[PDB]
Amino acid sequence: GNMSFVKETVDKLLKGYDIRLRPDFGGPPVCVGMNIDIASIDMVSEVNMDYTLTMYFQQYWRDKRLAYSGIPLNLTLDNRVADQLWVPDTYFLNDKKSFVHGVTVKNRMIRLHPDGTVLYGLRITTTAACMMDLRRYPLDEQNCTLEIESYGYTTDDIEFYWRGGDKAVTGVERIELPQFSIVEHRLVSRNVVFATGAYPRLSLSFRLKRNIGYFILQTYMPSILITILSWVSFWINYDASAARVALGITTVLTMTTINTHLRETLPKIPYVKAIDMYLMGCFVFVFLALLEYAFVNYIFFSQPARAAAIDRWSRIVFPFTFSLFNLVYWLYYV
Amino acid sequence: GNMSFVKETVDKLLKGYDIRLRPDFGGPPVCVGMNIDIASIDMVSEVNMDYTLTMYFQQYWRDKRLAYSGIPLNLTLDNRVADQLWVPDTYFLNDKKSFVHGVTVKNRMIRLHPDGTVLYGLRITTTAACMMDLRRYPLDEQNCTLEIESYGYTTDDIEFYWRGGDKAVTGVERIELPQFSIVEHRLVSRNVVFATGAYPRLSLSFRLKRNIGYFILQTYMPSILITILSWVSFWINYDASAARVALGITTVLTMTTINTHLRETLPKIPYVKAIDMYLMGCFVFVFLALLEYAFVNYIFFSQPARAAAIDRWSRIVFPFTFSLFNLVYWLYYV
Amino acid sequence: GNMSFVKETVDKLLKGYDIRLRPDFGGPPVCVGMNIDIASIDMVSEVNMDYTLTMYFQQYWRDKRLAYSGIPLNLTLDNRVADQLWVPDTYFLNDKKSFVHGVTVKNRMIRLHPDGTVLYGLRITTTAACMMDLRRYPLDEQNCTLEIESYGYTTDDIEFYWRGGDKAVTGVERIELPQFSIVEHRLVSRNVVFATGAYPRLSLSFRLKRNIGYFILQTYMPSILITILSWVSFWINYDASAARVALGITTVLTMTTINTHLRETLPKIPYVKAIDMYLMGCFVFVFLALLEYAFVNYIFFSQPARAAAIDRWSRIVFPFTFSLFNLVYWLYYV
Amino acid sequence: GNMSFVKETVDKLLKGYDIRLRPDFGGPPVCVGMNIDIASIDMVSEVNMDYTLTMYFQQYWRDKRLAYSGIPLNLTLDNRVADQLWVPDTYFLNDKKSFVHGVTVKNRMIRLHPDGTVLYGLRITTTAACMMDLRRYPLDEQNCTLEIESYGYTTDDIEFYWRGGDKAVTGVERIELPQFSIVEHRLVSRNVVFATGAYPRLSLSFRLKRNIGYFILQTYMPSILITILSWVSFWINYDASAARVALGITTVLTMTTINTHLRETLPKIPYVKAIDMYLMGCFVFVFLALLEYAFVNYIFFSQPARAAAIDRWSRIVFPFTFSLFNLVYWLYYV
Amino acid sequence: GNMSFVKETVDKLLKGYDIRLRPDFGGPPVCVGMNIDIASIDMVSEVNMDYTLTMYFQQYWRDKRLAYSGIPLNLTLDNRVADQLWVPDTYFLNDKKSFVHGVTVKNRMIRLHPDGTVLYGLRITTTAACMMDLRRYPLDEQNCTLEIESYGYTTDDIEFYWRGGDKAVTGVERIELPQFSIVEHRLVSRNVVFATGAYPRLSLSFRLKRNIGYFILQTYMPSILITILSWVSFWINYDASAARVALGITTVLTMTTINTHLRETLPKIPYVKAIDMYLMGCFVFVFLALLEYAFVNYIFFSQPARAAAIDRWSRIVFPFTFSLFNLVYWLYYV
Ligand SMILES: *[C@@H]1O[C@H](CO)[C@@H](O[C@@H]2O[C@H](CO)[C@@H](O[C@@H]3O[C@H](CO[C@H]4O[C@H](CO)[C@@H](O)[C@H](O)[C@@H]4O)[C@@H](O)[C@H](O[C@H]4O[C@H](CO)[C@@H](O)[C@H](O)[C@@H]4O)[C@@H]3O)[C@H](O)[C@H]2NC(C)=O)[C@H](O)[C@H]1NC(C)=O
Ligand SMILES: *[C@@H]1O[C@H](CO)[C@@H](O[C@@H]2O[C@H](CO)[C@@H](O[C@@H]3O[C@H](CO[C@H]4O[C@H](CO)[C@@H](O)[C@H](O)[C@@H]4O)[C@@H](O)[C@H](O[C@H]4O[C@H](CO)[C@@H](O)[C@H](O)[C@@H]4O)[C@@H]3O)[C@H](O)[C@H]2NC(C)=O)[C@H](O)[C@H]1NC(C)=O
Ligand SMILES: *[C@@H]1O[C@H](CO)[C@@H](O[C@@H]2O[C@H](CO)[C@@H](O[C@@H]3O[C@H](CO[C@H]4O[C@H](CO)[C@@H](O)[C@H](O)[C@@H]4O)[C@@H](O)[C@H](O[C@H]4O[C@H](CO)[C@@H](O)[C@H](O)[C@@H]4O)[C@@H]3O)[C@H](O)[C@H]2NC(C)=O)[C@H](O)[C@H]1NC(C)=O
Ligand SMILES: *[C@@H]1O[C@H](CO)[C@@H](O[C@@H]2O[C@H](CO)[C@@H](O[C@@H]3O[C@H](CO[C@H]4O[C@H](CO)[C@@H](O)[C@H](O)[C@@H]4O)[C@@H](O)[C@H](O[C@H]4O[C@H](CO)[C@@H](O)[C@H](O)[C@@H]4O)[C@@H]3O)[C@H](O)[C@H]2NC(C)=O)[C@H](O)[C@H]1NC(C)=O
Ligand SMILES: *[C@@H]1O[C@H](CO)[C@@H](O[C@@H]2O[C@H](CO)[C@@H](O[C@@H]3O[C@H](CO[C@H]4O[C@H](CO)[C@@H](O)[C@H](O)[C@@H]4O)[C@@H](O)[C@H](O[C@H]4O[C@H](CO)[C@@H](O)[C@H](O)[C@@H]4O)[C@@H]3O)[C@H](O)[C@H]2NC(C)=O)[C@H](O)[C@H]1NC(C)=O
Ligand SMILES: *[C@@H]1O[C@H](CO)[C@@H](O)[C@H](O)[C@H]1NC(C)=O
Ligand SMILES: *[C@@H]1O[C@H](CO)[C@@H](O)[C@H](O)[C@H]1NC(C)=O
Ligand SMILES: *[C@@H]1O[C@H](CO)[C@@H](O)[C@H](O)[C@H]1NC(C)=O
Ligand SMILES: *[C@@H]1O[C@H](CO)[C@@H](O)[C@H](O)[C@H]1NC(C)=O
Ligand SMILES: NCCc1c[nH]cn1
Ligand SMILES: [Cl-]
Ligand SMILES: [Cl-]
Ligand SMILES: [Cl-]
Ligand SMILES: [Cl-]
Ligand SMILES: [Cl-]
Repeated sequence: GNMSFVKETVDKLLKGYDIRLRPDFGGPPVCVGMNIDIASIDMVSEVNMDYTLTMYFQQYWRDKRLAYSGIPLNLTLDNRVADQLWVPDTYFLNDKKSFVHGVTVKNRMIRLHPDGTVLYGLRITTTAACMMDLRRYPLDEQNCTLEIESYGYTTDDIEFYWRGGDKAVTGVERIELPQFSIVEHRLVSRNVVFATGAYPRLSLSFRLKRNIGYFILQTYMPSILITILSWVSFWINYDASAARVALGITTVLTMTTINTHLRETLPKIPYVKAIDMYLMGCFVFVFLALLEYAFVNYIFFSQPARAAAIDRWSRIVFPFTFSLFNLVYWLYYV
Repeated sequence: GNMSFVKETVDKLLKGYDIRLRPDFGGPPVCVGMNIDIASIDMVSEVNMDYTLTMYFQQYWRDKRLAYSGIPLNLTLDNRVADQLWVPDTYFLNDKKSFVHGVTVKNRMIRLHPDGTVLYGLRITTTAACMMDLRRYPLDEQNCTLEIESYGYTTDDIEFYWRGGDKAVTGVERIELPQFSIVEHRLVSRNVVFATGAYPRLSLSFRLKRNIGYFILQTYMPSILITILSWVSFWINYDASAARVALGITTVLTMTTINTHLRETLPKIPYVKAIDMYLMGCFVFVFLALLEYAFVNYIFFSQPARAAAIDRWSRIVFPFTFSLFNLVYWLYYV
Repeated sequence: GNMSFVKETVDKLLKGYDIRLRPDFGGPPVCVGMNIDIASIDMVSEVNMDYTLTMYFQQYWRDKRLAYSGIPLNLTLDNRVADQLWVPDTYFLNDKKSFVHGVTVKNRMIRLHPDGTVLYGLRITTTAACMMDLRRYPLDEQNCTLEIESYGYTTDDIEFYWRGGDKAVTGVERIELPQFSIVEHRLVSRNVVFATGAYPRLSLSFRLKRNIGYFILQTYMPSILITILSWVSFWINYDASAARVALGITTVLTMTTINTHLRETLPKIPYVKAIDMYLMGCFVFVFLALLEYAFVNYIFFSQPARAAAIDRWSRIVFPFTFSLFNLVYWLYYV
Repeated sequence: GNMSFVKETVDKLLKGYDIRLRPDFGGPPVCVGMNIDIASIDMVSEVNMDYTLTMYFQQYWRDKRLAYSGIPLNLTLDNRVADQLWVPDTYFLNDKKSFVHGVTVKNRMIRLHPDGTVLYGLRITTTAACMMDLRRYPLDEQNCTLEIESYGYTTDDIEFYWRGGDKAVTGVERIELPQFSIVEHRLVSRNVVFATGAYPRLSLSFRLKRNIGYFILQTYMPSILITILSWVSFWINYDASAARVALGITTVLTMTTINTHLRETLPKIPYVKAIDMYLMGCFVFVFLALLEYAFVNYIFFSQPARAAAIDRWSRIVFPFTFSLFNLVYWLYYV
Repeated sequence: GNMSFVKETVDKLLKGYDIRLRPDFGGPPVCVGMNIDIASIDMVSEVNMDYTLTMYFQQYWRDKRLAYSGIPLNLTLDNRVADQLWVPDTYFLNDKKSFVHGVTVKNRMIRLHPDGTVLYGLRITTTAACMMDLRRYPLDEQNCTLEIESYGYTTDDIEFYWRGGDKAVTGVERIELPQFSIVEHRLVSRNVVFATGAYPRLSLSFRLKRNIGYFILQTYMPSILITILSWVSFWINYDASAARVALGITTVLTMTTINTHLRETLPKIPYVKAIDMYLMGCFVFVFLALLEYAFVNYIFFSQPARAAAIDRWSRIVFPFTFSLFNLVYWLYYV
């Protein structure tokens, strides 16, 4: 109630305070318990091999230099006072661009407790790198991790743990990814040894499964229908050479245009993927259909009966071979 | 009139002032009344699932430490003095990137009143996230919200309300969205409970209806005309096999090119939409027209009368089936 | 000549100076005269509905607290001293992103005069929003404004005027817009009333006329030539069904490809424009040509004379109808 | 050797130093000699009409307030001391975005000399605007300038010169532009008069010649080959109406696709260029070939001899007319 | 254990400390040993001719002014104390945009040792320029270097060396480039002479070999198959003029579309590359096939036997010539 007394207490707490020294400097390591409240996952980029994540990152520790008596209340201070206190050098190992929101003020919270306990909250949007294995794209399953580490202090000076256990990270169920579904999330705590010593490490891992309905409707069905249209030329009478030539070469042209526009629309992934293999298979099928028609046209004059036999064998074989190819493709990747 | 007296009064106000402590610290919560004057909505991005908004955000509260007597005037101070005063830790829950304009100076206003009242104005451009359900795109209706919350202080330390009631937010009628029309806007005040306690919450919601004229003129009419051109082959005499083959396969090629270029131009939305369903329906219709012509050509030699009957039945059926499909599509999504 | 005396004078000027108080605080409003020297207009974006502008913005006012005697010279001070003086809270009403150049130093100039006059110059690159009516695009004429306002001070505390009258803004004739020509520029001074009072307002308006030669050469001529090629099928003998079918459907395909690629290249404007109407007209013309050929082919067997009559009527009508359409289009939009 | 003595000397130099006053304030202007060591030219953008340049910019001047005695050595100080010294208000007239590199520290160098001489070095990446005349693109030759000026000080307070004469700017020969070759570079020194007085001006001009091999291989050869393929129809027998119709209309389609994709790939330049004229000429040639074939087909029945004469005249004329067009094009632009 | 004693020792160390003076100022140069722990290589851009690299950059030196006694421990201080100490002016010669990560705090580490030794660690993401010779693209091998230099201090004031020898740079084996494989990395130490004297220089060079499987599957195979389809017309009977004309011109159209879409997808490299040469060769082959068919069609009437001989010679020659072209191409670039 008396703001002058509270100001005197805070000034006494900050009088002689050395921000350059960690709590219990030269003694036992200071334990920092961390919790994450995930607000959203903005995007998951395959081209950049990363994902954007917005979260409330809260750190919990104890500094006996900040213990105060006579006030039976928790002191929620202005965020600017965080510039006058020691804070852990927590950073994200795999991030590429991170920032703290600063509207209207810096998205930062400092709460002090009578026993010297400090709660330090930040709102962070971080773009964390995620190496994605896109061999099975778009039927792939990815695993993206956020790594939390101390930068300068070793395990002799600081220790990390998930405050609250498996419930340390919340808001995962509220994540709305249009293209992915979060199968599972895991929390890991360990120590990692580098040339400068052992450092604490926390890990938050998500497992994402990609949705396939959009790719099925927009990437596979046109190719299947173009392959069927390529088959259509088999039932066309072989006397109409111009009609069958036009049909085959125009199916080839449609397949080429579809492949090029899909490659333009699909993420710029410079290695072989499942959808690329399927498109190549469809292109090879239409190419073989055109070659078969060419052979039939060439051998028609010498022996029309053999040409008709080849035509009917193509009618009975091409759908069967394509069905076998599709069965192999959809059993290998599923 | 006497600037020395005003300077003395301001120095006395700021002498002993503790920015780390909220007004009435340890007592009743400080009530903050907020008003928004929307200048513009820059863009609404479906790919990024967000919208950019520029506004004048004004906060109104009372700090008895700033009460001054002897000056029967309101003191409009330089914005820099805002760095020497306590301000609410107001932030936007769903924003992704926000900034305060700083040309020529920081777009900030501090006005003091004799009773200790503080008016604090900012000009903020914020990119607020908006989860959009694009199943009915481009006939969709969206609801985008701006959430305002206190970051560190709970409801025991601060309370939010819309100053002016339903007239707290102005400038909505002046918003000029080229692709959307603002059907309605709503103001909500409530409290939200998290693990750290209850926090005040204000919500400003807009309901947007997308315009359809551009999509009708540029996305549906070409598909309808290509479907009609596919129908055209039915009246063409079946003796000209090459002509009908070329017409059908070229209609298929035009449909594929139109679909690919629309997908390139349309926002990168990785799930099924209404326009995708319409394009797939048109593609299926032209595919079925080509298949019907192939069947007629195959059965023409064995029984020309049956081929002619199938041709005339196609003439009478394909427009009817397409009309039924269009009626179902335009009654389901409207 | 004596730098020690000048330093003493400047220190005396800045001794007891209160930056939180405007000149003549509590008295008459301080008049600020503004001049703009436009260096360039970087770009004019229709998609973003804005324009980038680089300028030298100079403010002129009087502060009696800075009046000095004994030095018969104007004091051009280091720009950093601007952080120790009161400056107007001038901002741009319609800007979206503005910055002051800072290489090698902050592009800022402070000049003091013996009578207390202050000249304050900045080099500002501002992206000002401009709502563009693109119904007549690319034959449109736009009007883009830059609005200058005081943020916190009302008309009782500050007044704005164009220093130099109509010659306040210079460098307009030197602006080199590749796609636009500046027809006129205007200067407006007024007062605008908001809920917090009346504020001064300056307005600098440009009228831009878009160049049409690029669009005429690259957007209209291909469509006209494709329409003529569609007409070409009328003179082709109707016995060659395959040739006319191929010509018509390939003209349709070329028109579709041209329209799609123009839409990709043209700015992403989500409403109807003049060029879209012209492209739709050309597409409708080629569609009607193909339909007419189909009708002629259908009725050729029953009555060849009527088919020939329809063919010659098409020959005499289609160019005439297209000429009427072009005349209406080029008289409506010009 | 004695760091305490050096620290005492530096403190004495900075004791009573007024950064707000230029050297020899109120007397003769301070002469600043400038040298540039160009590290690279990152890019030259026609769409943005600018070029990115990284350089070491060194300024040389004399400040008698910094003269020190007793130390027969040059004092290379930490860059942070530059914040405690007067520096020229040097800026780039035509730049759009410039910054000083700040990793690991700010890329800044301060060197003091016993006679008060100051050497001040910065590493600056500046995007300087360059108005490019693209009428002769891609056979164009451009001239891009970097302008250096004092912002606040006139010629009565500061003077600029190129330290070292024509050898002031180095590293030009090491510039590796993939698309341009630096024909020449020039240094200019002058004074420019504005409403606020006369200001010193330095200018560094580069003359760039664009390479043509990529455009010759990828932009002209396909058009020439498509024109030859259009000519091919002349030797095809006129009895095959379908074959010649298909060849002509497909050459037109290929030309349209090539033009559209080149326009997409080429920089977004909204006015007529040489390559656009060449593409239009090729398109007109194929259009005229198709029209000639149509006329031959129309007049074939009435008088086959005249049709054959027109066909052979086309065979002998079209290559000749195209050769004349190419000769005019390659003599006008070379 | 006693934090007050440690604070007293640190204050004594920083009392009288001059950050403007290097260690051993006026004496022997200070030796700085540098180590790099590469975390990742984000991207390698051919269009921008650069590569993004994230690393832990650690500098090791000795400052006798920071030597402390009585504490038999290494002092890991808060990163902010780095603003109160002298640090080397280390910068990257070829970088374009670099930054130090600042979440949650600035990614910076200061460790002091009793003998005055300072370890200074930063986490830096730098976009270093790399001039790439893309004549053999996509079969090219590149060499990208990171150059480390002192900005202001010469070799008389500072010396650089790789601390740990060839093991100074770690984490190279963990680099996961989707499109490149790191063949080798090298460390170089030398001195470079400029007009201002001799400066130390460290160099970290990577040799990258581009993967070819994606280009083989997606860029060469379609062209080869289209060339084979162009050959297909040779076996087609020459009586069907329309069929062969359509096949040849549609193969030309497919080749043009493939080339244009590859150019759109491929990096914007404005000079000749190997893949461009291969595409031009395939286009020339299909063009020659169409020309040969045209010649056969022209000479068929006068002498069918010669036309058949030319057709069979084309059948036996075109695959052979294409095989020779492919052998030359794949032996020249491999
Ligand atoms: C995405 O991919 C990452 C890997 O790249 C996965 O991360 C791994 O997750 C597993 C758990 O699913 C981790 O395994 C566990 O590690 C714990 C930590 O081990 C360290 O610390 C202990 C001391 O506390 C040391 O002894 C040890 O050497 C390590 O230094 C262990 O404590 C766990 O052991 C417990 O469970 C196992 C069974 O799982 C029992 O057998 C044990 O007795 C004990 O009860 C366990 O081994 C693994 O370390 C993680 N790897 C990395 C690199 O972080 C993500 O899980 C994955 N994403 C998803 C969604 O799965
Ligand atoms: C976009 O979508 C959002 C939701 O995602 C919509 O937001 C909802 O808007 C409605 C109003 O249209 C809100 O409903 C109202 O909430 C008020 C607040 O309730 C809180 O506080 C009270 C105490 O003050 C608590 O008791 C309560 O549990 C909550 O914690 C209520 O006060 C309102 O009740 C009043 O009106 C109703 C009728 O509407 C009466 O029955 C009541 O008696 C009373 O008079 C009301 O319930 C809702 O809370 C909002 N949801 C969220 C999540 O914010 C947007 O409206 C939508 N956009 C548009 C344009 O509609
Ligand atoms: C782009 O579009 C904008 C509008 O969106 C145009 O801006 C308008 O420009 C016109 C001038 O061309 C302005 O009209 C003038 O306004 C002056 C200011 O009026 C205010 O202040 C006075 C007191 O000084 C008040 O009485 C008044 O109510 C306003 O608050 C007037 O002083 C002018 O009047 C003078 O000229 C008129 C004739 O034009 C005479 O009849 C009068 O007697 C008097 O001599 C005049 O009315 C208009 O205000 C501007 N509008 C806005 C919103 O700024 C741009 O011009 C346009 N771009 C281009 C290139 O034209
Ligand atoms: C890209 O384009 C720019 C222009 O947009 C070119 O810049 C011009 O470069 C020429 C030189 O090639 C400049 O001409 C020279 O200007 C000097 C400066 O003149 C100013 O200062 C003097 C006093 O010192 C005043 O008298 C004068 O009025 C100016 O204010 C002159 O000193 C030069 O004169 C000398 O050479 C000429 C012959 O060239 C002799 O006749 C004279 O007697 C004397 O010896 C000369 O006139 C020109 O000023 C530049 N223009 C601008 C706007 O900067 C770039 O050169 C071009 N890029 C390339 C690569 O060429
Ligand atoms: C990418 O491309 C760059 C060049 O652009 C390559 O960098 C070169 O790497 C080679 C090593 O592979 C360097 O050659 C070595 O330079 C050392 C430094 O020389 C300087 O300093 C010495 C004094 O210490 C001076 O005498 C000398 O004049 C230089 O100023 C030498 O010490 C090395 O010599 C040793 O090895 C050679 C054999 O290699 C022996 O003959 C010598 O006796 C001695 O033992 C050696 O010459 C070269 O300097 C680098 N060039 C540049 C510009 O940095 C990268 O290697 C390449 N990338 C990859 C992966 O290879
Ligand atoms: C509030 O605390 C101050 C500082 O200790 C003290 O001087 C003052 O008397 C207190 N107020 C009351 C009402 O006791
Ligand atoms: C310059 O001014 C200072 C301060 O007033 C004074 O002490 C000094 O004597 C003056 N110099 C001369 C030459 O008068
Ligand atoms: C170094 O300079 C300081 C300051 O002048 C002085 O006190 C000290 O004695 C000098 N050192 C020596 C060895 O003379
Ligand atoms: C810790 O160091 C301080 C400062 O030297 C000293 O006053 C204090 O007595 C020390 N503590 C102990 C337990 O000796
Ligand atoms: N122009 C004063 C600030 C403002 C405008 N609208 C609302 N607030
Ligand atoms: Cl932000
Ligand atoms: Cl801004
Ligand atoms: Cl800048
Ligand atoms: Cl940088
Ligand atoms: Cl970062």
